[PDB]
Amino acid sequence: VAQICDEALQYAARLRELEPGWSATPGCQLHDAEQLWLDPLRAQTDETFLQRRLRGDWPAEVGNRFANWLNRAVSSDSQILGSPEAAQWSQELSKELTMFKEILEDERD
Amino acid sequence: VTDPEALLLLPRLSIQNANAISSPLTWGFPSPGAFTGFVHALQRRVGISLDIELDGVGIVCHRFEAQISQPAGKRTKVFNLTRNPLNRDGSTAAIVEEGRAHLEVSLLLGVHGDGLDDHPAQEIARQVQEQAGAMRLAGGSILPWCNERFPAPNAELLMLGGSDEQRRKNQRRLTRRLLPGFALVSREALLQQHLETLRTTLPEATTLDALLDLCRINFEPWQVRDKPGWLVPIPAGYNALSPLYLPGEVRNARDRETPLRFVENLFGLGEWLSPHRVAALSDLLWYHHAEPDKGLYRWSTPRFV
Amino acid sequence: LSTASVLAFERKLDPSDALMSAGAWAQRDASQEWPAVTVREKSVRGTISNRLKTKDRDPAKLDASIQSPNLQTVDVANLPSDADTLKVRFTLRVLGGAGTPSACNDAAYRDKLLQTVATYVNDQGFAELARRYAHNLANARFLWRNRVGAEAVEVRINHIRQGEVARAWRFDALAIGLRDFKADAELDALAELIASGLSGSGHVLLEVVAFARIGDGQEVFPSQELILDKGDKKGQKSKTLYSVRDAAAIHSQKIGNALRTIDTWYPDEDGLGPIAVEPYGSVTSQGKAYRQPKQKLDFYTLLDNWVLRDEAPAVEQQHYVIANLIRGGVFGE
Amino acid sequence: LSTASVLAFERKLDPSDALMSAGAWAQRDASQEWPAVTVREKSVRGTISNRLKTKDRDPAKLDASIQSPNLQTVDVANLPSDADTLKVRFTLRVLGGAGTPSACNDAAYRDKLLQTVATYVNDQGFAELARRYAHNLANARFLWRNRVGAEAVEVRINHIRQGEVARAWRFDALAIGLRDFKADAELDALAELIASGLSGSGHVLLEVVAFARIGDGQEVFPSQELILDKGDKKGQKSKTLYSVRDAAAIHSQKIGNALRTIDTWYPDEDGLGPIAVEPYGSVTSQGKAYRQPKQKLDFYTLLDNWVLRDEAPAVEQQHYVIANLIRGGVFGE
Amino acid sequence: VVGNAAALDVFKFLSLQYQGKNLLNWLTEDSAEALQALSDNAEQAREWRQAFIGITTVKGAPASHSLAKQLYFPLPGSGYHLLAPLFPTSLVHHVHALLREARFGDAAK
RNA sequence: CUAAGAAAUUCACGGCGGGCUUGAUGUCCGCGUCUACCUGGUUCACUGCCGUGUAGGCAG
Repeated sequence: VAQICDEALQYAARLRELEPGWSATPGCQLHDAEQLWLDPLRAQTDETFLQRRLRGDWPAEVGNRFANWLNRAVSSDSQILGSPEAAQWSQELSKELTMFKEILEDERD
Repeated sequence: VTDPEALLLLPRLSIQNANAISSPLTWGFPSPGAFTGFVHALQRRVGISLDIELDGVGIVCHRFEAQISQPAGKRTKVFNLTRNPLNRDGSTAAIVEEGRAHLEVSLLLGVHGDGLDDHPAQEIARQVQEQAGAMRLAGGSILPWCNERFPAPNAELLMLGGSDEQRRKNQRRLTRRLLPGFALVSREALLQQHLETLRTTLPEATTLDALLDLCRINFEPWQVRDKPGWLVPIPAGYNALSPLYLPGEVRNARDRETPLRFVENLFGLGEWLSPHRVAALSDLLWYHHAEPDKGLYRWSTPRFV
Repeated sequence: LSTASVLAFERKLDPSDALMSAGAWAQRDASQEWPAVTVREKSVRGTISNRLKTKDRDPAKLDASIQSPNLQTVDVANLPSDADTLKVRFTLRVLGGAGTPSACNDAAYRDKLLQTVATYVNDQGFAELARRYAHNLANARFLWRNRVGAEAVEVRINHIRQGEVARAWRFDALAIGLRDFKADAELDALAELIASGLSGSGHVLLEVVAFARIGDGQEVFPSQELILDKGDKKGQKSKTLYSVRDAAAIHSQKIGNALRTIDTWYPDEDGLGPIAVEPYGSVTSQGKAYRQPKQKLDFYTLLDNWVLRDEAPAVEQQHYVIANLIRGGVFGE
Repeated sequence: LSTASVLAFERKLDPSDALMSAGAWAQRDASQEWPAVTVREKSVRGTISNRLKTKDRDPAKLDASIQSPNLQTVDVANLPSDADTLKVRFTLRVLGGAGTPSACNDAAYRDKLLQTVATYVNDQGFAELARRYAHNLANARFLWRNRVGAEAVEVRINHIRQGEVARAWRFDALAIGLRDFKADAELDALAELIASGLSGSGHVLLEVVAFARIGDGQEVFPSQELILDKGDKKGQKSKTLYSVRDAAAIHSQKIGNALRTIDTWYPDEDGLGPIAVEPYGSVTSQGKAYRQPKQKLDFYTLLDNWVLRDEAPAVEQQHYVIANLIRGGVFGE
Repeated sequence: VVGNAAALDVFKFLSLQYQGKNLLNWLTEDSAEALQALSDNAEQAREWRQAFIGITTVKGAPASHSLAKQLYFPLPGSGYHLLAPLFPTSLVHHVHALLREARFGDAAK
């Protein structure tokens, strides 16, 4: 799962070079917060307060996206945690979320 | 043989017309000994005047194509070639085949020098980066500076001196510029315990990597076995079987003041890793050593984990 | 002092494989975003137009064999229907240390060759070879078949020291020919640059951009590759072209071979123009190796009597030796 | 005297692909933005319409194989339903220097071949041969099956040297016929332009617009690739069409082949129709070869009995040898 | 190995004397049965022993050509033993034995 | 001091002619999404102006 998160980081790195025009456009609502890791080029139309919509250094909802991906990866049942590796799946998900928070601690910045 | 005073990264070492085969049993990414010789020659033409010392290399292998083609939909490949010039009789030349690839790499090294002891930082880094693009590395010329020069100037990132938490954040301040590649490290202990663990049929040694570039399965009496990565053989050193010689003993050497030994190839395997899944970036260097008591002229990655 | 029987030299003036991209004329000075002219697929139905044998003709077998033709799916690289020009862009460098071999046994032969190349440079400069290697960038010989029938082909050269143009020169490649060597005023400054960088100092870097106005939608000619035979008689021929980043490109050795057309000193005639400077100087588009070992003018004889026997050839044909030093090779028997 | 074992030529009449697009008549003048005829597909259902030699033609095989399906997927290209014309637009450029070969072995064969072509040219120009190529653009033969059953075909030919128009030509391709070669005062100017571009005096780029009206939502015939009637999962693609960037089109070799339909000098007939100039001049549709090598009158006998054996090929048929040189190909052993 | 041996019929009627016996064990020396299994004197058996002791002649010090791909290998802070690698033919055909065994015939079908 | 050192793949081509894919069909039944909240960001370190050059009383 950490290798899958590293593959997601590699996908973010591959997306981090093929974006000449990164700004608001048709189809950028979810990509306005989804453009944190996929940081586009610095928008010329931004003012001196350009660090809110085109310079958003808020990779805390990326933890929410990792939580959504962990909840949608495998359906955690209500009785599959009787052993020490069923809630340990949630512990590994928390470790992956900590690694994602450390990785996206300076994503847009 | 030690972790460096400071690292040195070169982010898009875009090279060109490389050697693909590099050994008689593979054709993909070239030998790591080519890169260790590359940095020995860089040390020879730089560090005798700038007083540094280079031991290990770091491969990341961003993108890699090969001039290969598929003949008529078979389960094989061929090579694209280059036209040799005309023979003296002037009909056609003795055409000889070799693989030629066009890859992308970025090399991080290991320094025992005065890059911030008696010289300044980006002066040393800039002179080494400016001087590196005048020499070949795998039989192929480096594609020089272009629009890829725009991220190319670098720091000279120290490791041995700093805060511990900033040791972490400096090595992952070096990881942030290294994402879409996949680093090459050896699996020497995995070679050892994966031939020794699987010795329940026969004790042969060269059958290890000869039985890994394939889909091993003992199927249902449809379940593809747990691949642990990218199992692929690499040329992992040089066994010199015959004894030493002299410049006057065996003639037709290159220089007549250095001895000659006929040598053969050696095959370990090297996994491909994303740079996130390491212990530290000083734990992945391809060093060099020679044991002339043996025949083993073998390079290695000490402490890959 | 004898011949060093492991002897070699490196490439100097070693260009890169040039990508190709197309667009319209007079939008030519904003050519950083032109689309890649990728190799595409079509398929031809052939016929029998071969020179068949002298007494195997059989005027019924010919009609029986033309009705079953051969089937080839060959490739092509057209321009788009909007495009009118062709961009050819490569990067060039000189490595310096011209006379120094990268492989030499004898420190006696190398010792003689030291002051050989040293008094050659100290006697006269490379300005002969500077203008001769500048007339394979100042015209557009490096685009090979794209030059014929082009109605306006021109090459824009610009030298960089920093990440920006130091001094740029802009040409008209069909004014000077493929045949004549003439000195200009926008050329001798380039000649001093390539000369004083081509000696042993360090490196130089030049980006070459050529605009061959080949027409509208008309095909270009990227270099193909050799293949061995494929195991089919329906997809047997394919004419596989060369691509770098999904983009039709000329090989590096061909685009450096067009640099290497220098010598008019080969003894046959001044009719063909220059050929590629080669040991035993041989042309693919002529068939046979000129400068036979019977005549004196082949390479090893000139180099040996200008180094071992110390009998210098005339300065008319001395430049051949330094030109295929700049080419480099593997020498000895 | 010997001949050459390896010899070649450039093609000197080199067209482009011809991308097709439909639209309505009489607003054809504004046809810069007509949408391309897009290759669709459809599913057809086969039947039995093939010969059976009665090795299994039982009282059950036919009325079993009728109920046995052989349904297929073909590719087809119709017009838009409110369109009745087809626009086919390619660019033609002529190189020049017609007989100077590309790569030839001997230095002795090539000089007398070049002087053979030069004594041809100052003997008589390219005028008759350029007229015979002009009657394959005025008569829009390059519309192969898109011409038959067309009510009105017309041809626009402008002349491009820069981003401009020098002269135009409007050719009613049905009033003049495919059969007879006749001269017009406006057609001989285009013959003069191709005769100057083939001589060497001035490069020439032409674009050829072809407005063949067919009918409302009818079916046009673009080019067809090599079909892969492969190992289906019960019904696969059985014909495929030549597409470009979202546009059906004709290959360049097909509208070159329709443009070099020159010779009526073949010995079997002369007025039944001209065919395309080739060595052992043959037709794929007729399934035969006119000018057998049993006869004298092909290319591979006229060439080595006019270069080597110095005999005149009877000026009536000397135009064929030069037209087959303008074709260009692989000559020699 | 190829060498220059052109007569295959002189080295094709001498190989089945060691397939099942030790007639391939007299290919270097110790030809007592190799001199008893001739029926002739010491001259003809000595000519055969010379042709057998030259079939694997090893002088110890080979020669080389300029295109033998001679490579410097760096010692640990010391000089340079230059290496000329070669192309192991029966080893590559051993790889071909295993590959042609496991590519078609048995394992593919 | 790098399986290093070194190299023109060329030339031209008609894919093409035909077609009946029909015939049928029940997507079913049920549901609690709730509680919380200052944008007085700068939704352009902004708005009309004595001298076409900042030099000012402005609804600022």
